Amino acid sequence: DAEFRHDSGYEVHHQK
Repeated sequence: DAEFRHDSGYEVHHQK
């Protein structure tokens, strides 16, 4: 769970 949230967070934080 946390891993996915963190990954998605980092990813989306960058690319937008």
